[PDB]
Amino acid sequence: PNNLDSNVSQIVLKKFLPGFMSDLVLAKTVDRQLLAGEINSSTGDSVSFKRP
Amino acid sequence: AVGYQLLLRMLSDYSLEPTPQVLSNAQRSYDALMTDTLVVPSMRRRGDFPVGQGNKYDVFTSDRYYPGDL
Repeated sequence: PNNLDSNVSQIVLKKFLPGFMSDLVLAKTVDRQLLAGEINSSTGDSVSFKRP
Repeated sequence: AVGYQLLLRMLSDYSLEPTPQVLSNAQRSYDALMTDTLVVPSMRRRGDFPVGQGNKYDVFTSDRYYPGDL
């Protein structure tokens, strides 16, 4: 019998199989301009807004 | 220190008056006790003081000025 399994090599290709994903909805709908850049950890840990 | 302070606050109960050597010993002991609690607080930056441009700050992270307090 021929035993020539040492004439080849085991190869793992440089290709990635696709993965799973989610959806981003809530972050896009809620308003961001009101709080944008108004609180800084250096200045404090709380900010307040006035009611009508 | 505690004993001498108590003695000073307690002698008048027995109608007695202190003596100069006792007073000097009490003062020295009180100074020795007080030198442990010393803190000497340091004065932080004003909070409106600019940070030098050589500190390589970030424009959008509000690092151009010192945090001040809190």
